[PDB]
Amino acid sequence: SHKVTKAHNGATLTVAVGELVEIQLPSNPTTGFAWYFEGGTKESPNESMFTVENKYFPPDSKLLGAGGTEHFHVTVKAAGTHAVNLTYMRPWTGPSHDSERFTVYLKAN
Amino acid sequence: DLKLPASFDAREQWPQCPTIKEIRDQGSCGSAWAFGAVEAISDRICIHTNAHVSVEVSAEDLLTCCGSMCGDGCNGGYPAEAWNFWTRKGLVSGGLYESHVGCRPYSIPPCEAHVNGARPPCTGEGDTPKCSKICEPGYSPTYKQDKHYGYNSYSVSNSEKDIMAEIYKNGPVEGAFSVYSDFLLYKSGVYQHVTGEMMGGHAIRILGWGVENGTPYWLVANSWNTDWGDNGFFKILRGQDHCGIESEVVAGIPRTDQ
Repeated sequence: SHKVTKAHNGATLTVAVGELVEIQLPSNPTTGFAWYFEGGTKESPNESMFTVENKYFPPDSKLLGAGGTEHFHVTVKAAGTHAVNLTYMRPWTGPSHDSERFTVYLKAN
Repeated sequence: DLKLPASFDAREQWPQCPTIKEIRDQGSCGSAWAFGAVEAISDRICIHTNAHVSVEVSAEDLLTCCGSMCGDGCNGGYPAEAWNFWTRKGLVSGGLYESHVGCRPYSIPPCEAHVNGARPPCTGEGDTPKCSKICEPGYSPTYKQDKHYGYNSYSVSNSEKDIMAEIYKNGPVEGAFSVYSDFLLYKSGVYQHVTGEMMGGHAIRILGWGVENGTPYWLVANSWNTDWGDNGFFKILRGQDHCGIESEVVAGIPRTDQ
């Protein structure tokens, strides 16, 4: 588990097949936004390449609209270099070319 | 002598108060706490004056000038405290992004689908703008002269009948409820939480009630633009403090400007 954050956008991590990689990104879904894979899902684009679980961590308080953090737990399933491409968007809107993106590449032998 | 109707829609009871119908967009700022307030305050000023005064009260003013009492600007805030600020310092007018309406129109761009880039983009990370006590160029009344004040502010009890009474007599209120992920993709009918993770508390404007297909509901405006949900509004189950929708209702009566 690596604790990959925005500071690590664009990195290639060397990982073992089976290893869990933990991504944490800032997120504020009370503004309507959250992180999705292409097409507005939190599911892996390709389960045979890697699996993903996700959980959002809200501030536990009455500070309404404070941002929290989304955790994605990615397990690599096969050898190769696998792109994890997330986009920060309102899911009814779609993304645009200005949308904030996060990508990391997971390399397994 | 206290017979509440089965349904009530503030837009119909007060049809010459356009703000009641108006959906705003907070953009990528955690300012719903401020929007719920200024939206219901706008509505109540118009109601209070039988439509002689119809003004869009500035989210920007509240977001930027309230400070500690209200929380942390674009990084979240407190509804009750917003209404207390209106009673103490008042709020100027200000419309939608790039509207040139009022003293201090909202300075943060909307985030509905947009193409070919004739607008600054929506970003996860945004500053709270500064408290500038000056009106936009072209807007005539000075900042101080444009202030609208509250007579009072108060909590409404966690009681369906008390909230209905409050809306029926005095106009739309601000409330708050727990957002779950299934709420994001709401399109129509009565929202009930049935799946998805907790996403935190969210402030909104409650402007009426009714029954749809046998399901009692609250009529609620969101601040995620008109493209979201049912043209910016939604209905949410009423009578069971669903998602806490009945538990944190606040309001206040305006001081007469006319």
